[PDB]
Amino acid sequence: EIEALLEFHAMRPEKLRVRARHRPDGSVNMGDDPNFWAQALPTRAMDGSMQRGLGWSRRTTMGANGVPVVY
Amino acid sequence: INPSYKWLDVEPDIQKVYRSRCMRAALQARGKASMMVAGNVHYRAELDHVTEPHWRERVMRVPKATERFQDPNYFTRGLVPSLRPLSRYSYE
Amino acid sequence: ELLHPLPVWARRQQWLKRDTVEMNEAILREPYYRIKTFAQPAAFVSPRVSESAAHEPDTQQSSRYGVDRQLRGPRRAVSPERLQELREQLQFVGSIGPKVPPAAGAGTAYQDEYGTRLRPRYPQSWDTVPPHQPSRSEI
Amino acid sequence: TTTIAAGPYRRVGNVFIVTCIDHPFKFSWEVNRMLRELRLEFMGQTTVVPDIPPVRKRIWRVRHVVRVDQLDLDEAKALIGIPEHISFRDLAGQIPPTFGRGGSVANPHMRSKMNFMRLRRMRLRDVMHRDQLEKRLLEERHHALQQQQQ
Amino acid sequence: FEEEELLPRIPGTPEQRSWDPEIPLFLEDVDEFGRPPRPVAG
Amino acid sequence: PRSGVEWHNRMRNRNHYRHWPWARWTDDPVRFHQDSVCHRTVSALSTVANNGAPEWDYYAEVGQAYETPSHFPLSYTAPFIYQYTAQCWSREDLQSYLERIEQSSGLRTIADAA
Amino acid sequence: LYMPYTPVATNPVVYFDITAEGDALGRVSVELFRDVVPRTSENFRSLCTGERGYGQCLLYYKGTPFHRIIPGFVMQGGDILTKDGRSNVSVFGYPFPDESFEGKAGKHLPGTVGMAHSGPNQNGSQFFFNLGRNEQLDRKFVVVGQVLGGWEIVNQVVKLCGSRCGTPVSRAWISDCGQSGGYMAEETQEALQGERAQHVIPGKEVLDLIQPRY
Amino acid sequence: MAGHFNPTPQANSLAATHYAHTPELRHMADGAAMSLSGQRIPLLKPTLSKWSRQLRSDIYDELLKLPLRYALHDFRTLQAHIHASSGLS
Amino acid sequence: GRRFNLNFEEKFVYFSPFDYDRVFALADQCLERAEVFYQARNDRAGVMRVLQQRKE
Amino acid sequence: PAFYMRIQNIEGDMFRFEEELMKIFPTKKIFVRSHSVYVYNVNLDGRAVLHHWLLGLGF
Amino acid sequence: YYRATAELDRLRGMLRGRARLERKVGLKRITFLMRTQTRYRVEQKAHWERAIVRKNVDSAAHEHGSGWQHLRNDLARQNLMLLPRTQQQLAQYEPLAFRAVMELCASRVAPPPPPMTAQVPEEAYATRPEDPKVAHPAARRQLEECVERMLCTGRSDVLQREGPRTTQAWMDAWKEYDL
Amino acid sequence: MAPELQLEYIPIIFTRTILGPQGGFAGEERLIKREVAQKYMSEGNAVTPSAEFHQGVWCYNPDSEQYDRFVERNAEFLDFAARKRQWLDVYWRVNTGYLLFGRQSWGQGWLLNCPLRKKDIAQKLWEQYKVRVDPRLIEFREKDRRTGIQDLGHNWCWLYLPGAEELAIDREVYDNKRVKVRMHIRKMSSYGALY
RNA sequence: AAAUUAUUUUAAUUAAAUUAAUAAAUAAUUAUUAAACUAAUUUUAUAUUAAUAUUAUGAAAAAUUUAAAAAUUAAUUUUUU
Repeated sequence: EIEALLEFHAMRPEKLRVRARHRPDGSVNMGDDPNFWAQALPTRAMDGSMQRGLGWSRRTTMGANGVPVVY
Repeated sequence: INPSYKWLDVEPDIQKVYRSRCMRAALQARGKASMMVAGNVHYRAELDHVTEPHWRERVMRVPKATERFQDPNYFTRGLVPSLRPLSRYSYE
Repeated sequence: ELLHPLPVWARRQQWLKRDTVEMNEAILREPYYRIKTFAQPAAFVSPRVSESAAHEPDTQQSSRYGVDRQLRGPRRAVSPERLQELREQLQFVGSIGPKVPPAAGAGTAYQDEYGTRLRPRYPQSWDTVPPHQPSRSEI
Repeated sequence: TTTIAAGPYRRVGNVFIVTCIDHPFKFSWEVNRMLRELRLEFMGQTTVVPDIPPVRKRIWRVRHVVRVDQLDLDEAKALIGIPEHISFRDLAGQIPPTFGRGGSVANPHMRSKMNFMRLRRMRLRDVMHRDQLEKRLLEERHHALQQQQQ
Repeated sequence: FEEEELLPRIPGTPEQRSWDPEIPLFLEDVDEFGRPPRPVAG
Repeated sequence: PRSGVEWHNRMRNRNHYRHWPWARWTDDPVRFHQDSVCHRTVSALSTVANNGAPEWDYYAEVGQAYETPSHFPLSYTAPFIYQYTAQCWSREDLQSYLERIEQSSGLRTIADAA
Repeated sequence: LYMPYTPVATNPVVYFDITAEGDALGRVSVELFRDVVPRTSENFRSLCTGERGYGQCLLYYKGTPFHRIIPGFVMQGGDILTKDGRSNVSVFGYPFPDESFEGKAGKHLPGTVGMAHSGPNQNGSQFFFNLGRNEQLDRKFVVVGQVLGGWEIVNQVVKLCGSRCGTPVSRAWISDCGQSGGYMAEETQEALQGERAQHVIPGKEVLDLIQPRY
Repeated sequence: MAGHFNPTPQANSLAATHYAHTPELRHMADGAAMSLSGQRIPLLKPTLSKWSRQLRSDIYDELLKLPLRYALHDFRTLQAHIHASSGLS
Repeated sequence: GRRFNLNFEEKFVYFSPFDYDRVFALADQCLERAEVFYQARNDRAGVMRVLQQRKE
Repeated sequence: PAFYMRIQNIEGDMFRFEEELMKIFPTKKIFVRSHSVYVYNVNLDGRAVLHHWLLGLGF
Repeated sequence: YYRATAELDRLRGMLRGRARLERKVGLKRITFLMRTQTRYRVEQKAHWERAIVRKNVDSAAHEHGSGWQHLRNDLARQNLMLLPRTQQQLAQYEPLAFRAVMELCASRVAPPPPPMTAQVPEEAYATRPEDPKVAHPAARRQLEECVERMLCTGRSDVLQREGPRTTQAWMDAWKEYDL
Repeated sequence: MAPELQLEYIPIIFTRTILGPQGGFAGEERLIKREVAQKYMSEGNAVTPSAEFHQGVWCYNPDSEQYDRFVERNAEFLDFAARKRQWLDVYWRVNTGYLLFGRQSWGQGWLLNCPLRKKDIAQKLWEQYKVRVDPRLIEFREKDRRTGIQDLGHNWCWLYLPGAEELAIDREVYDNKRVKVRMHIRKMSSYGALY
């Protein structure tokens, strides 16, 4: 946890602000919900269509430290 | 007591209920589940009464102002763990 | 608008309606199954309780005597042990999986003779219609 | 013979033959929903649904629309000439699962991409065929070459 | 379904059985109308 | 009553309730889908000991129709205990445990063991 | 009763938790001959750990019943879509063809799993645990592995639940499957750790005893 | 909140062997094995770009698994990314 | 096909030559049997001129 | 946000090329044209799958 | 909006006065008189036209003391299956044959039985001990019931013998190709 | 107990014999609504079940008009106050209830085209009120003995509650042997109407 | 306000809420283009979405509900190639 306190507190705020119309999961964050104005994981619109359709493994999703990326 | 006053319970474990529902609804499919379950909507009226048969009297009982404020010396002598004088209403 | 009365024939043919529904829900409260015995006949008369006004008894010129000809007749698979005596003879020709060829006397398999994609040249005609486009059954 | 018959007791289900006697377009959106789950839309349509429990409700809600008929399974194994020993969970284990209008996927697009790939696994079935001819000729062209030097 | 006992023994879906009073209640170890005719009927 | 547009946006997976039950089943906040039965045991012979521990009540919250009257012997609560402890002891193994209890101890009946 | 095999190092060792008649039998730890059939031994490995998610269906052996058991010959299972045993899919999305019969994969031995197929070049998910030396299955069905743990478990499933016609006399299925070693053993564990599960199936109080994810 | 004081049922015996019901948290949660598994920013694997040609093994299996004619080079020999002074560049 | 995202299987209408051509199927099957007759006879010069014939 | 790929610089028989994409993407609509090979519904992760293949093929 | 003029432009030749001369009134007339025919014809002509045919056969069944009320139901009793458009051809051009159908229904002759559903040949309940050379008892059951029916249809040259032709050797016509 | 959460109904031992549905009779224990019961414990018709009253209670006779009649509640009376309650619970349930319908009525005479059966009243008794009876007891009026109910709007018909003579039950119900079940036939189109 | 030019076709539907010195703007609908198969069941049955385009405030016969209504209003299933 101590390592996460820093990796979250040494991020320039702009890396946290709401940064795209589609939240990293795929929903469309409209206005009026102050909780969802914070987009920690950065979205990637043009990436990830191989997963969940071609039988590509969940092993590919994950990053180098093991935690999955979302698409 | 009064079916007009409701609470919202969130029980944190989602597997604790899912892995029972998937049974409770797999048992009652084979006709092997009993309908006197606590969670049955129409049984709760009788369920309480099988276990606590005089619960009406446990909430209807009016407390004398003596016992509602148990002897403050019993608090210094430590007999009663901590006096709560305002918590007087039985919300069951 | 509803001005002149419903003609009588309509009300009468609508009293047959509620007496259709009153005959559906008689079917939709039957037991989900029927505890039956192997040895006994299949349905010796054994209908539902539908002997309110029983008809078509004539055993011919009766609609059901293509079926109850065989139900009332003595049941051949007369025991659960007799079933395996009968169920151990049937094969499955096309099912997915492996087999044991020499189980027969001298038969030499077909699908390993004309390949898997080729089908026998069925004579196409009006009465005889064989399966068409066989390469669409592979899912 | 005045005796409860004695023997190993098999139980036989029932199979409902359902028809449609009233038009569907007069009824609600829920009653039309049940008829849809009985493969019934037009008047005079007819289907053969099982007597399993959640079908018994669907048929019940629309009793005023359909005309049911019940068949014990032995009274079905004879309606189509069937040997008594052959069950039905081996007869169905023979028909392919891709019968006419294979699946009912959640919307006519997902239908049209369930029929698409079905028309692809045909293309791939000939293409996995056409290279399996090459991969065997290639593995031989290797051995002809390899054993050439010996 | 009959193989995994999944077919219920009580005939008629839950909602249906509340609708029609001819499917008798499927009480087992009690009498339908409360107390049994303790009084001799005859 | 489920009126309102947001119930239209979230029953159907509309704009940002696009994966609406944001916590559906198949997530456990507590035990993260790993069985809580310690396999790291002092002696390898006794690793099979912890198998079959109750993770919750298993019996009351389900509400099965135990038609066993409370005066039966213990050996007639085995068909219930098993359905939650298979993968731990074969059914015919319980009937070796749920008999040594009846033989050795002074307990015989379901009412006694309660 | 005895069971030899061909022991190998650094291969996936995959286990089923076979259940029959509501009596959990145990755990049948297969090994997968990766060194010879790298394309097939992966398809099996992927369907036994729920790794590869949705293709045409829930690509996962957990729950699916042994639709075809023949006493003394084979113990077939799989057929993930329409579990009553008439389909064949791969994690790839199409029924791929068999790789090799050269050796160690074209020898159906009395303790060895082979990936059954409809037509020669159409391998899929349906396997079978060979129960005897079948010299007419050599060169045709590709051996994918071998049974390390619990031969008496499978030699029972064939007794209780097997009939000459092939269709089972009772119920039997795969109450659980997973990977217990080999290559990508832990690298699959990170693919399955966390709150939200990969696949959604009835609680393990159901699949284990009562019903086989029909 | 007031915590957990006014201690547990206040009974004692040799038996004392029937209860866990850790407060949910002290059961894989407050044994903080991996809850950051969901709440930690990912470190993405090598990314193929238009300019940066960083290969990845995780994708290369999804080709090495395929039933493809025209086989592919083995991964290690497909790598541009690994004795004067322990070998020069 | 004039549609793309619904009723679009009509752009990928495929009919296997093993259905709409029977003289081709046989020709593929004769040579396949000619592959196994040389497989037993061990005529590797022949199994090629079977395969290199069949693929063409 | 619905993407397609385009394989523009190929010569040879695209069909024996496109018949090797099908085995990769058994679910993406692939069309062949004179110069290119369009494969639909495949975004910048599919772009990454190709080059890990066009390197494996040795090009 | 396309009025199919060149499809009507030459067909005003059979309209009456003002319609033929001018065009925008000629079309308007015919593209209505045409637009009502093909609406009269789909939904209205039958349930009129098929009532002349019913009024004919009726009053031609009426001559023989029966009604349409009784004939329409006494035909389907005898499984006789003559569409009313045909009974009207018989009512007129073949009166005797029609009254033959009339006198049949009034007769108390047993109508034909409903067709029997398919039956289970009892050889399915024996297990042939599989010998290579002997046929299954259920095939030589089916065959004999398919060859006796092939000799049933049409006067042919096939082993032409009076009445019933030769069978017990017709079932074994494969040996005639044997060496 | 709180001023907000009050018992919606409370236990009560009746001393008098009240006619109304919430009413009881001599000596039975009943959970009647709180507001009603609270103006009984002041009125004297009822007393909360102290352990003393659970054996006997001095009920009331209109003869001398005072609380003299001692009605001791042994196990035998508790088999009498059950059958006498279970009886007049069917009474006060069908008499209080107003069982609705939805029917089709094409035509002018406001005539239900498929008129009602005594089957179709016991069916709407068990459906809505769960009152399970014999449809042989339901006597229709004179206007609807011929053709069934047959007409929209408010119809009523008599239900005969036979077994009320050994319960000593009169003057505490409006009619010892009958009860007016009160139909109503709310015509509806094929959308919501049956039959 | 009046018009807006090319038949033989090949996927369906209505909606009714925030606001208006009272309707060019928003939802919701419809539309164009495109999408991915999360437990629930039959071996049933399922138009769910994204992206853009969008000069709209009032729902037959019922079932009832406001109102002197003397209909309007709420209502909600229709709404023909």
